[PDB]
Amino acid sequence: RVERLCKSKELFEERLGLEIRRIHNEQLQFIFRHIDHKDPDKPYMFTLSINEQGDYEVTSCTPPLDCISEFQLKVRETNNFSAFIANIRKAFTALSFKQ
Amino acid sequence: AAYVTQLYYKISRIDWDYEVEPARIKGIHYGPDIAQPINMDSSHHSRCFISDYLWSLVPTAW
Amino acid sequence: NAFSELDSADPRVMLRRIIQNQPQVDPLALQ
Repeated sequence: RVERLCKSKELFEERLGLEIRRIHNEQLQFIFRHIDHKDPDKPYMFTLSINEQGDYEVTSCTPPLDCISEFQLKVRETNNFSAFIANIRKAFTALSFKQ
Repeated sequence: AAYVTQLYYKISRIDWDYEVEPARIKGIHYGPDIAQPINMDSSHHSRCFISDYLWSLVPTAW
Repeated sequence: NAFSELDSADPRVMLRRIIQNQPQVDPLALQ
């Protein structure tokens, strides 16, 4: 019942390496792990709210991604939240190889 | 609890098989067109490959 | 199918369902 729900959450957390936290000021924090294969536990995170106009709004990104404002504009236009999340993860992967 | 797992479906389009040994990553990935089975042995792979592979199932086109 | 309703839901509704119904916890930091 409730056990099956907690089990489903843990399977997604572990297998996608993605945790979702409801934090202060009406925001959800998305935390990706398993990004840097040399440091699987290292998190890459952003936070999101739905703003007073009912729009997606990224309210912070740590570490920063230079494409996330472009992604915010695209998710607003397409409403494709799946692709928004997939593109942010791709962008953290890439960022992890920069320097 | 239900609302978060519902959003993980919205994001990944994956539905897990909850009646299998922990060592088996098994489920189905849904899409426009026909649904695709997943049945992997977690013991054969790193945590990061499992996550990168599962995420590669999710289309990045807007 | 069984996901019919989730497939057509607007993600903003789903995101708001989590935000309104789950209690707040600390954000994780890079630290």
